[PDB]
Formats: sequence, structure tokens, C-alpha cells
Amino acid sequence: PTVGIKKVLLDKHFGRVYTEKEFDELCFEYGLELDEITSEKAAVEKERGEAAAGEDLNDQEVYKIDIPANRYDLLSVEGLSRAIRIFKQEIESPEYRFSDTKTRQKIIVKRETAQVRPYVVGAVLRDVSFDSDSYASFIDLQDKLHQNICRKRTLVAIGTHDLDTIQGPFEYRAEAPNKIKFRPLNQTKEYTAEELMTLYSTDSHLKAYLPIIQNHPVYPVIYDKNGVVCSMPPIINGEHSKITLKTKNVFIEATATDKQKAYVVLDTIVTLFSQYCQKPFHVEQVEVEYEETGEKELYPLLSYREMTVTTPEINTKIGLSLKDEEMAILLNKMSLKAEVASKGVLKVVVPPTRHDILHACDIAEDVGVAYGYNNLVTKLPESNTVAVAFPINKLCDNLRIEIAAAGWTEALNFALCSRDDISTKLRLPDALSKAVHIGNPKTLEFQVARTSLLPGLLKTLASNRDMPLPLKLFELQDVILKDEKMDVGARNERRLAAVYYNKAAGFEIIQGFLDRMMRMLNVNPTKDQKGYHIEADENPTFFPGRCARIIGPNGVFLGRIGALHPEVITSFGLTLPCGAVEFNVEPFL
Amino acid sequence: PTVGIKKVLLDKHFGRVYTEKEFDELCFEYGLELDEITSEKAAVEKERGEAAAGEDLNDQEVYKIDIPANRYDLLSVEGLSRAIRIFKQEIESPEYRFSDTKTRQKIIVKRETAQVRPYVVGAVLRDVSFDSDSYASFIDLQDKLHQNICRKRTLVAIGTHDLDTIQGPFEYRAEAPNKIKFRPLNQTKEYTAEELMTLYSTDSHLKAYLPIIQNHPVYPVIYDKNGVVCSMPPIINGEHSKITLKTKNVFIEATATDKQKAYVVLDTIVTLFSQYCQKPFHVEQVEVEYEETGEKELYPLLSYREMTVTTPEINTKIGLSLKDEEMAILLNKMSLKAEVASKGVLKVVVPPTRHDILHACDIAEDVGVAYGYNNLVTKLPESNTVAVAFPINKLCDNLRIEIAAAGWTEALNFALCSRDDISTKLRLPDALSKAVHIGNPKTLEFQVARTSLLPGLLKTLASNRDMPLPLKLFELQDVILKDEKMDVGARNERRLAAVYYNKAAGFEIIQGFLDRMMRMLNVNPTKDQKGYHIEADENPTFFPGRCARIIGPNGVFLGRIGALHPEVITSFGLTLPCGAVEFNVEPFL
Amino acid sequence: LAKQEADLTPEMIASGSWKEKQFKKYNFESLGVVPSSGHLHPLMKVRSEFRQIFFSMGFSEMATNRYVESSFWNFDALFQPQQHPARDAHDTFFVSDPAISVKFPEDYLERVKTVHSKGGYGSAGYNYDWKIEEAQKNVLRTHTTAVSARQLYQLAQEGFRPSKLFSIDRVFRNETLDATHLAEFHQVEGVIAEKNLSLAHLIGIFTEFFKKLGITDLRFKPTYNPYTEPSMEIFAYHKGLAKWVEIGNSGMFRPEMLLPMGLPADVNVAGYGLSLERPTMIKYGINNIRDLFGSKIDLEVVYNNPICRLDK
Amino acid sequence: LAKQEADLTPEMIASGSWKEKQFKKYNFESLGVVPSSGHLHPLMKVRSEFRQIFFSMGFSEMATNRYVESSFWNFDALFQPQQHPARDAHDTFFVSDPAISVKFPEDYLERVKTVHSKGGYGSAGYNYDWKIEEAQKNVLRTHTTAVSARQLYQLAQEGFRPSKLFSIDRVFRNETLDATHLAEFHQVEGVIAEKNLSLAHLIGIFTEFFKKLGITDLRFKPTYNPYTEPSMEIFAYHKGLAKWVEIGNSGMFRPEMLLPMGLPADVNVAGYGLSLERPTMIKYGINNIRDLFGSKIDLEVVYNNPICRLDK
Ligand SMILES: [Mg+2]
Ligand SMILES: [Mg+2]
Repeated sequence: PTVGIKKVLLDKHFGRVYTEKEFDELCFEYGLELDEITSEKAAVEKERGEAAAGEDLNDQEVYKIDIPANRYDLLSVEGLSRAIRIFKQEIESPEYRFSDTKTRQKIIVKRETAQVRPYVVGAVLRDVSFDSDSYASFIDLQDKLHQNICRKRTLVAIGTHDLDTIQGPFEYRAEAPNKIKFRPLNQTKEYTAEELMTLYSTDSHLKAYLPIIQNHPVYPVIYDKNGVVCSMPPIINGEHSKITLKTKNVFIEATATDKQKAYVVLDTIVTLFSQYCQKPFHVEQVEVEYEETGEKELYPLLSYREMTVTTPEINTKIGLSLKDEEMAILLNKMSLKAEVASKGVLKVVVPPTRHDILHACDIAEDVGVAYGYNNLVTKLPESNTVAVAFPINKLCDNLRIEIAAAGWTEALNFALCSRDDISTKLRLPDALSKAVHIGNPKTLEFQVARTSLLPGLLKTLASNRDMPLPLKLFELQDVILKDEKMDVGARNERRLAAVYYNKAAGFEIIQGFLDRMMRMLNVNPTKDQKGYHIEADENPTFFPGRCARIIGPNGVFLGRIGALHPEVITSFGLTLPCGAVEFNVEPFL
Repeated sequence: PTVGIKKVLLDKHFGRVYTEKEFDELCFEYGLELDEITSEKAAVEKERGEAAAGEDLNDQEVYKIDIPANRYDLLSVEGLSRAIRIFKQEIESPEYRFSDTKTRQKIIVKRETAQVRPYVVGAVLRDVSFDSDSYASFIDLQDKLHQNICRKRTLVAIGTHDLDTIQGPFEYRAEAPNKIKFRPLNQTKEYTAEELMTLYSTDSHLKAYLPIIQNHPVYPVIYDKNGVVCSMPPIINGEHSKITLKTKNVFIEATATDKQKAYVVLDTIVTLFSQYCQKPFHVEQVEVEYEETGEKELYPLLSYREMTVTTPEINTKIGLSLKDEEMAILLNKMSLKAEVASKGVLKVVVPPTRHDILHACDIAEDVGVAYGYNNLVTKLPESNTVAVAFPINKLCDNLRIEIAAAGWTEALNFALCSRDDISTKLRLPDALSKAVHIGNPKTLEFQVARTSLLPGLLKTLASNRDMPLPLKLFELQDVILKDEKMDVGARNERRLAAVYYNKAAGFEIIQGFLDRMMRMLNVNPTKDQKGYHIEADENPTFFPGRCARIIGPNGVFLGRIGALHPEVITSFGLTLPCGAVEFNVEPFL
Repeated sequence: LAKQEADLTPEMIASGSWKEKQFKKYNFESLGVVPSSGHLHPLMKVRSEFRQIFFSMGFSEMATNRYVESSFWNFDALFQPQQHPARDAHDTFFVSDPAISVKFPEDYLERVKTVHSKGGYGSAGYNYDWKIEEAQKNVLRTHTTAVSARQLYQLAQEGFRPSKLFSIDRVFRNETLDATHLAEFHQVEGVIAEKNLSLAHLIGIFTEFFKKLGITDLRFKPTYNPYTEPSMEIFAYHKGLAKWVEIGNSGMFRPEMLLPMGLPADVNVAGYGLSLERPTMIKYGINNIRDLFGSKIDLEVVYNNPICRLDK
Repeated sequence: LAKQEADLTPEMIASGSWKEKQFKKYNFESLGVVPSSGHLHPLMKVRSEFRQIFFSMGFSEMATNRYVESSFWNFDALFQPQQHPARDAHDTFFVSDPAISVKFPEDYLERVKTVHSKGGYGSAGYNYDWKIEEAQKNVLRTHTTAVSARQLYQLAQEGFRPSKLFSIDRVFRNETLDATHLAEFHQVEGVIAEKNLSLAHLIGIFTEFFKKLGITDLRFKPTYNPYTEPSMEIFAYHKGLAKWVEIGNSGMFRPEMLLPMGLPADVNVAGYGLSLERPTMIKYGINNIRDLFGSKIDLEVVYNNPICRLDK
């Protein structure tokens, strides 16, 4: 539910002026939420659209506050301010009692009423002191209750009357539609039930409530002693019993088919507005007797419910170590009167304003809210339950899936090779100065460890030369390089290499592969030190005029790309042009 | 190490004839492995190749048995049979002692020998009873020891001589190469050291042992009292001291640079062949004194090593609940004499035949082998530590990766649709009899739940109609069908659907997609009830003459494939031919 | 110009004529030919990443191919009274054909009816008349908690053992045509059941889960949920707007929907959950959700979609 | 024939002229056009499946990009004496340039030297003269246990906590040109370290691991391994040859290579391992390994490769 409250009214009830930030923090602490701030002038101005501007109402701000769906006492400023001020330990929690009265009102229920609306309850508020704001709040509370818990007035209906304008023991009849006739509220001439239905058929506000009892053979009605129709629930009240600002006594009644929700609604209404009485927090009872059964009941109930919880269970469920007295004091901040009986056992008394406490777990949530959910010491799971991957392997796997999606076949080669493959066939005479040499090979093929992935791809192309063109192989693996700063003098660098073998091996075909690989790594082609680019370069292993150097983010050299030299092609047995690319993938980590 | 043993010799030593299966099971129980079976006739026949057939040797079978690398007493039939028979509780474990002798042999070590081969040990076997087989076994044991633990004779070298053909206190000199001259084994005339090196330079068997001491300024040599060169280790022995079948006393010596391996080799040799003595398991000691230091030692050691283990540690490491006496009896089967001292503490005595027991864990492995590794009660991990996936989701993910690799784009649509989409636009008037209907929709779009995935793909094609051709979208998701046998009356079926939209939408293009999808699921296109096939069919939603029904394994209907009807195309706003396929993927699970 | 082809012909490679003719200068400021590739869906990639995270933390997947569900498992089994705004027909789809389901476990249904209409197990109930005809109706599921209830009942029947489960699937809610929300959305949920479970353990579990998502500092706010008590809502700081934003929720199920199943009194079942579209929209920078889900999807977003480096 | 095209032209769809002309009969016994697709490598697929299994069981990956390794970590740290056939130069590659590594943790190296040359911690040692110049040399690693030793030492230095680790990478062995084996092969290994670990726990762990591979019944045979004691070898029944076949191995590390690191006396470290080529060859039906690994790979095998349904 959403409640709109004037800012000045909030200041009056709280007792101090809150800024927006303070009120937002207070809402975050308790569980509410400040939806919007809009002056009532602006609220009317933009309620139906900013074009329909209405500035005839108050210019004071109004806060829209969201209320938990199971909280009923927070539907008006009277209950909201009381709850918050008790939470901050400003005021003492009120106590609700019954006022002694030698003359009680009486309601007599007829048998036929068992056909449509069989249940009715009532209460009386005495010596009221309503003013301009309290009356509007009183109407708004009834509107909210009818819209949320009463289920659009289908289950429970509420009526309020002036106790002085009517007199006598009330009767709850179910006469025929043609047997009832009276003057409706805000109407001049009298009408009967059928005339009333015809009149309200074309209405808008009361249109939806008609089908509730429209088809029943009889209609509910309430009469006083002197044959005056007090109300015809759940449609409208009587004009003769209208309540205004001059009223000093209010009679509240509820007609329902569900007995429990009537209790809840009556208790909420009678507790929220019992402070305005000349004797604060005091109500007098009403007796209701059923003619069919002859039983008698008294209302309202004002039920204080006693529960018995155990401290160890609460601590285990929440994850705390609070003692008995600490938990009792903590619960005392949530409108609950908690008392310690013995060790580990706690007796709690829930007041009538809290009708959402069914099990002990509700009390546990109360003790967790009072303590604060941000003061709980967490306990992480053990290390041998969570599995952490090696980041470069995860990135390589995800990238390899996309490489396969692009249409490139994966290959696999040996780590060891000969000196001629990485030095002479690649036209790099100095390449041997960076490689790792093997002392005791058993063949003339395992002399050095590879420094580039190109020879493996070229030899694999040579083996499968007879397959239909084009051949598009790739491989991302480690290479071994000599580094003096390392512990052992060498290190492994993860590199991705790819080739494109066909009768035409234009630079564009492999440049597009490079661009797609960069796109999948979320790096844009920009020259502003945040993206990658390429520029001309000279290298013996690439054909002149078709070699480029790849510069990544922060001006970091990444690798090379271009068409291979004809001598490099012929040194591996191939006979067709091939494009190649190879670059490091560790900077992207 | 691999040991070849005659089958008849195995029968003689074990005491009973084992079949191949019984011997293989016995090897599997203890840890050995029967590599191959080949008669010595056939062994010579196919040793250098079946062309070089040699049938001049014994026709009896020979077993090739693999021995653990850390087991030294299992290198000959004498130790292997003893160990196995003790394991099966046939014979009692032997005890090794020293034989009293009033006259001990003596070796005097010269100072210069500290330059090349500074260590020497020795022992004497008395009253030997060698026969044809024991002599060959004796030679083979020395060959194996020189090939495995002695490191190709680089560290330790073994020599055997006849004790009667030579006499006097032996001396270990390091004279100059030109100062030594004698007659080599299997030679007629005498030679000096330089002449010997020149003669054996072109040899094959003794060629590799020359560089051991070739470059040293002096050569080791052993002399008797009467200036006779007994041997020149580690090259060859002396002809005058050759040992044959008529010998009754053997003198064994070991020259080494590593002192521990000499102990191990001497103990192994002296324990394996001490049964053939006239007094079984009895050896006499030899004294060795170093002239440079003046210290004296006695050999061999025959070291019994005492260890102290704790039962709870063994039980925890293995995972058993054995008592003290049970563990002692179990260890008694592994040639180890175990005795209980107090509760939880066990005293073990390792014999000289076991030189691989360094830590208590070796004893633990012994107690685990004696008990048996197949009699251990396993303890599975807890259920909340192992994560099990839902099989259809895993299959769908793996298949979707390949679908992406094929070049098809994934889409996503809503589960709810209108009646017109699945009934009238698809030219299926009766399709509404199988769908699920929704009672209270807020719009004319959520009337029924979808029964086919085609409308979603067609509408997605309609939205993106302006993108360049061809468009190849796919989707594998659930559809809702009405089924009376279910708990609630409806069920979800996982289906894969795909479309191909272009100016030409031949049946072949989508048939190839179907074939590739079948290939990735490992189902061949065969008509023999184990593969899939297609056959002609008639369906309103597919164009006549271009519709087919898919039959999977075991004659199970899977789905449909073909070109869509022009009316179905026009009912979704499309204007170009489209091919489609849709089939269930639950049978493949 | 000269014979300045962009490439060398195979004849030139064979005959070695590449050193006598010039070649054309190449513009290195341009871009190459875009390869024709197959693409995945961003929501599916995020779902796969979530599945991998759940597997790495030790959670077993559940079966969620049960779109149509009876009102007994969807509402009544979760202790939602029949006459409350939670079970309204305004936001729930109702199935007309087929309309009812008849076969239920009789003993469990009787216990559920007893706890709803009279109370028990240390509870008070609602003392209203529970009607079987209301539970007979079939609806499209509004949340995945029904599958969790089924799994918990099955586990309780065949003996209890600690368990960790998760589910990621579609749920349906009845909404009018607008832009704030759609009628269907994917909901990610994880459930942990074991003995003497506490709220601190749950806090640690989802703290680790979100740390694998690249989120470090978290705050908690009380909230209300019909079938969980205590319940809370998780907030994380956002620098793009410089404010705290809600990211997910959690809570522990009520004893009134566990004891009738048959679970031991010492077992606490906790759970947490979130959506799937919000993290995807934040990560990939997507404003309108309809450009990603439905028949109005924009394929250019799908084509130019990077890999899911959610830890970045 | 007639206008019997295999397809309808867009003009026919627009004008509705498809109902006046015949169409050509289609041969349903043939096959369609093979799409041009990208492919993965079968060994890589098997590796990914193994990684997923290890993650699902709760194992953390280690760093194994350390092909070149000093002889100290490869041999000496694992308690392999310098004068034994294990450390032979006949089956181990040796690096000549660079030849030596100089920087080692001095205290740990001193303890290793003491245990090798004199013994201790309830052991006997080999009482031989340990030489630093032998440990200086660099070799290509012959197994992945060196990385495990590094990780265990690092864990012991910074305080102990139970751990589960795994590694899948290449190892090198010096072999002549033949067909039985290659010089390089991928080795899968898993290590479990915790307090009071027993052999039965290890048996259960790899029983579960192999049950996820489709293997149910197992048998055990004693074996020998230099750095593990007790050790065993795992056999499974094969119906293609109707015989028991070795499938992997396991064992628990010796205390003589753990106590010098600094691990507590109550911690037992176990491990198990296998290869990668043998299960792949069995599953996909591959005879010659050189058709799958190296420069002689046959691409037709790669193209027609199904997905890895290893549970099948
Ligand atoms: Mg509450
Ligand atoms: Mg042993």
C-alpha cells in the first residue's frame, strides 16, 4: 500500500523537522521506502497530467510512502509516527483498555441475514475531537482498508454513524428489496432498493459494488428503534446519520462473511484512532446476539496474545550470541512486551496492533530487525568447497568457442622442433639467440623448444595439402622464451596464431579475423590510447609491403600479421599463398 | 627388471605345477606381471626375428616376469619362489647367521687406490653344490645387478673366484699400467694393461666399460700372495681363478666408489645363494683393513633393522580397524618378524633381504598388500559436494555450441501466443484440440500456450526483414502439449527448430543442417533400425512434394522438415521462400 | 599502375618473379572483410555463466520443465491463504482447458488443509474454511518455488540428507501492455537445505556468489515476502548514478510449509534469488528490454556481442 | 519437364501462381549440402570435459606454464636420490642453454640436502653425498608433480588449510622414434590435502570420478612408484577384448617429501592420475595416435567428430 502524507503533518506528529536525507535513512532502517515527493498543489497539477494543472490545493509537500503488505497499523500517520517513535525510543508504547459504561449499545441479528451477510461486529468511540486533518485521515484509513484487506468490500464492509442522531437497540434485517425505502447519502428524495440499483447502475464509484448482492433474493439492512434506515450495507449509509466535524460520538460497525478479517479490521480502526478520545486509548464494548442461535458476543476483542519462545532457537536461526536480557530489551523496541521466565525461555505478549505474528519466526525477524541486518558477522564457506579457475585458461576457452564459431579449425603440434625450422626457414638468423637448447636429443628433430607457432601450422598444412581449399587452421598455445629476470631463465607465453591458405590470401581476409577477435575481447578500433591499431613494419618473415605491427591498449606491442614471404612458403613444401597472424593474449587478461 | 625363468624350473622350485591362469592370478595378487610365455627354443627362434630360427636350445617354456624396481631379492628364481611361498604360508621364513671359522681371508688396501676405486668388500661361500641350472642363475643374477643397481658397473663391480686355486692374504693395489701383466680370461697369451686396452678397444661387450678408468694415471688391481693377478676390476677376471661346476668354495668381492650400494649388492648375492651351501643359510666373514687409516671392518653385514611403529597411525593412513595381533600376523606374511610390545606400539624387525624399508609408510604398504586392496570398504564423498547436472540441459548446451559453429544465429521468443498464430496461420484447423487455453488474458495476444516454435521464428524474421540475406535463425526450447496421462494434464517437450530465409530455400540446404545435427549426435544414416531416415509425407503447413517425416532409431517419429506453404509465408508478412525444420530431441537423451 | 596486385599469384611463388615488379600500397587505416559467423544469445551466455558458477559452488540442477502447475503446489503448499491479495486473479494467469487436476498425495493434502484451516505445529493459522475446489485449478506458475517445494517433499519422503539446488527458468505474471515489465521473465534461484543453518551462512554464501560477479560491498534492508521469514533485500553501490540499487533478495522458508512435508525439526532451508535481465542490461548497456527479448529483437545487438567476462 | 523448379520464386509467392504449374519430384534417399563449419580438437574437448568434472567435484586449477624446471623441484624435492635409475639421463631431456639456476630458498634446500644425505624425521635416507651442482641443472619436466610440490610448499609457508587441486598439461619424456609412445603427452592429475586423510577416502574420490566417466566396476593391483607409498594401479573390465585393462593410478606421497616443506604431522596428501590420449582413443575409436597429435594429423577425423558424450 502507498500512503500520501503532508510534510507539515509529518513534522507535527514526529515532533521535529526531518530533511529528505534523514527521512530516507530512517525509512531504510525500518523497512519503508520514500517513493516520491510532490506538493499537493503539484500533486493535483500532475496527477492527471501536467496539462491538467490544479493549484487550488495545498502547496505543502506530500510524501508517498510504501507500506509492507502485512502491516495494517502503518496505513495512517497516527500509527506510522507511533511505531517509528517507539522504534527510536522517544515515547512509551501505549496500552489499550476498555472503558466502563453502564449502558451498552445492542445489535439483534435476524435469521434471514444468514443467507447473504451472516456476520456483524461493532464498537463505539466516545468524546471524539476530530479536526480538519484527523477527519481526512479517518476517511483515508477506511479507504485503504476497503481496498486491501476487505478485498474490494466483497468480504468486509465498514460503516460509521453519529451516535446522537440515532437511538435505540439496532436490528440487522434482510427484508425484501421492495420493503425498504429511505433517503440516500447526498440525495434529496427517497428511493427504494430497486430504484437505488437503477440510479447507481450508471454510476462509477458505486457501480462495482452492486453485483455483490444484486442477484440475492433479499438485501441486508440496518434499522434503529424508530424505523429509520441507518445503512444498507455494503452500498451506502443513511443521510440522517451522516458524520461531520461537529460529531462527538462515533458508532463503527462491520458487516462480513469472513469472521477473522472483521476482527482484524475492527481492531486496527479502533486502536489507530483511540488517541483522539477525551480519555486516550479507551473504548467501550458492544453486544451482538444472534436470534437463530441465542448466543451473545462482545466486541471489540483487543486481543493480547501470549507466546513462548526459546533463546537458543532464535540465536541458531539468526546467527547471534545474544543473552536473555539483551534479547528482551531488543524486542521491547518493536512494540512487543517481552519478559524472561527462566534460562533459555522467553515469554512474549503481542499487542492488538500486531496481527501478523503467527509463529515464533516472526518474533525472530523482529529480533533481527531491532539488532540490525548490517551488524551480523558473516561466516564464509570453506575454501575446499569453492572452485576457482585459472583466468587465462577460462579466457582462452571462451575465446576458442568464438574462434570455432567464426569458421576456423583447431590443430595441435609438438613443443619441440629443430633449429632449422625456427631460424633458417623463417629467415631469422638471430632467432637462435632467444631460444632454449636441448643437450641430449635422440634424433635430429628435438634440438630446441619452439619460439613461434607458425612452423607447426605450416607443416600441418603441408601434410593435408590434398584436402579441398580453403584451409583455415588456428592454434592458441604456449611458447618458450629466454628471460634473464626469471627464476630459471625461461618463461612460457600464451599466443594465438592463425593461418589462411588458399589460391588468394589477401591481407583483408586475415585482417577481418583480427578485427573480429578484437571485437570479441571488447576493444574498439580507436587511436586514443584505449583501443588497438596497426601500422607499417618491416620483418624478414613477412613479405615487404604486407607486414604490420599490432599496437594494443596503452601502446603495448602485441604481435604481427600479414602475408608470408615466398621463401618461407617454399621452405615447408607449400605452393600456394598463405596469410598468417600471431599475437600475445596475456595483456587482454 | 624382466626375468626369464624356465617353466620346469618354476615347477621344481614351487613344488606344484601351475597353469597359466593360476600363475597369472598369483602374479596379480602379489604385484608381479607375466609379460610373455615363449619356449627357449622359440625364444631363440624369434629373439632376433622369426627368420633367424634357432631350435638348438630347450623346448621348455620360459616365462618373462616383471619385477618391481626397488625389489632386489626377486631377481632370481631362488628369491622369487621363497617370497611367494612365504606369502602363501607354505614354508617358514629362513634365518641368516654367520659361520664360525678360525681362519678368515684378508684384504689389504693400498693408499693409491683412493684415487680411483677406494672401497672394497668381500664374502666367502663355503661347500657349494652348484649344478647346471644354479650356475646359470648365479651368472644371471650378477648380470641383472650390474645392469640395474650398479649403474652399468660405473659404481659397483662384482667378482667371483675359486678359493682353492688361489691362496694368501689378498692385496688391492693401484700400480701403473705398464707394471701389470697377466693372462686374461678366455685368452692364450699374456697381456699388459695397455695391450689389454688396445685388444678390447674393438670389442663390443667390454667396450663400454673401458672409459671408466681409461684416463686415470693408475689402474686398480688385485694380487694374491704369490704375485698372481687375480682380477683387474672393473674389466675382467683372471683365467687362473676361473670358477666352474667343479668348484666347491667361492670368494665374492665387490669394488666400488659408493659404499652403501656395495653393502646392498653383497647382501643380496650372499642371501639369495646361501641355500646351496652344505650348511644352509650360513656365511663366513672377511676382514678388510685400509693401510692409509689403519681401520678394520668385517663383511658382509647381514643387517637386521629394528623399527617402532604405531597401530593408530597405520589404521588412519590405510583406513582399517585391525587390532594389534591381527596386524602382527598380517605382517608375518611379508617376511617381516613383527612383535607387539604394548598397546598401540609395534616393534618390527626387517631382514637383510628387504633393503627398501626406510620409513614406517613402507610397513604400511606391506600391511595393505597382505590384507588385500580389494577388501577395503570405500567411503564415498557427501552428496552436497558433487554437483550433478540435468542431462537434457547438458546435451542441449553441447549441441548449441555446435549449432553456433555451423553458422546459425540464436533467437528467443515468448511462450504465450494467440489462437490464430498456431491454428489458422499454420493451416491446422484441428491444432486447437491439443493446445492449452488461458482463461483471463488482459490482451488479445495471450490466449493459448505455444505448441510449435515456427511462429516465433517467422515473426522474428518479419521484424528484421531489412537485414542482409541470408538469415539463419534457430531455437531449441520447450513447447506445451496436452496429455491426459500426466498429473496435471499437460507436459513440456523440448524441441529444436530452425529456419533458412533467402531468395532460394532449396530442400538441400536444410537437409544438410539435419544431417550435420544427426552426425553431431553420433547417429549414422542407415535403414537398419539403428540409424535415421526420412520418407515422403503430406502436411498442410508444408508445401506438397517438399514435406518429409523424420524416423529415428527404433522407428520413432521425430519431427518434420521442408519448405513452407506460400499461404503460411504470407500470413506472417514475409515475401521470400523459407525452409524450416523442427524435431524432438528427447529420444536422443 | 604496375602489376601491383594485392597478393602474389602462385605462378610468381613458383617461378620466383616477385622481385622484378612493384606492389600496391595498402591502406592500414581501413578495416578488413567481416567473417560470416554464427552467434549466441546474450541471455543464454549469462545463463551459462550462472550455471557454471552454481556448479563450481556445488549446486545440483533441478527439473523445471513444468510450466503448467496446479494451485496446490504453487500457492497452498507455500502457506499462502486462499483469501489474501497474494493469490489474486489480477496478476495470475488461469488455465481454462484443462481446468482441474485430480490426483494429489492424500495425506500431505490433508495435513496442508489442517494447517491452513485450524493451525498447528506451534502456529495459529487463519481459521478460515479451506476449499479443495480452489486448489484444483491449474495456473501458469508465477515463480519457481513450486519446483523447490516438490523437490523438498520428495527429499523428505525418501530420507533427509543435506542438499544444494538451483534453478533458472521462465516465470509468468499477468501484466498489461507497458514498458516497465513483461509478462514473462527468467528467475534465478538457489536453495540450501541442511541442519542448524543460520542467516549468517546464507549471507556468506551469496556474498561469495556476488563476489564472483564483480560486486564487493553490500547492504541489507528488511522486506516482506509471504513464504519466507526472516527476509531481506540486497543493495549494492552504483557509480554510474552514484546511489544504492537493489540487486536481489533472500530469506528462509517458514516452518509452516516444511513440517507438513515431513522434514526434521532441526533442518533449516534457506534460499536466495534474483532476475536475469537486469544484470545483462547493466553489463551490455541495454536500455529497452524489448530489443533483446521477444519478436521485436534487434539482430545488430546480437551480432556485435562480446563474450561474457562478468568478472571484469 | 515443366517449370518444375526445386523452389518457388518470390514472384510466384507474391502473385499466387504456384497452383497452376507442376514441381519436380525430390529424391529423399540422397543427402543435402554440407555446411561450412568450424571445428574443435577432440583432445581439447576431452580436456574441457575433465575440467568441468573437476570443477563440479570442487577442485581448484593450478598454474602449469612452467615447462622448463630445475632438477631440484623435479627430482630432489620429491625424494628421488641422485644415483638411482629414476633420475637417469637416458629418458630425461637436459637443457644446455640456459644450463643452471642459482636462486633457491636456502633453508628448504638445506633441509632437503640433510634428509637426502643423512636422513631424519623417522627415516633412514641413503647416506650418500648430496651435490648441489647436480640440482643446479635445468630439465624439461617429466611429470606435473613438480608444480604440485611448489604449490604444497607455498601453502605450507603461508599457513595450512584443506585443499583440492588438479592439473592437465603436457609432460616430456626422452624416447626414440617408434609407434608405442611419443615424446610428449598430456597428464591429468588430482591432489587432495587434508587432515587424517585415508586411502579409503581416495578410493571413494576416484570411484566417483570414474563413475562420471561411465566406468562402474574397478579392481586394484599393488605397484611401485618412487614418491608415493602406498601405491596402487586401477583396472577396469573391457568387453571389446573381454579382459581387465589398466586405466590409471593413485597413491599417497611419502612423509620424506612433506615434512621438510613444513606441513603439519597430521596432514596426509593423496593424489591420483591418468593420461588423456587413451580414453580419447577408446571413445572415438582411434588406432594410430599420430593421426590425432602432431604435424601428421588427419583433418578428416577432426571434421567428422561428434560431441563428447563421455557419460554415454
Ligand atoms: Mg514480520
Ligand atoms: Mg614398498
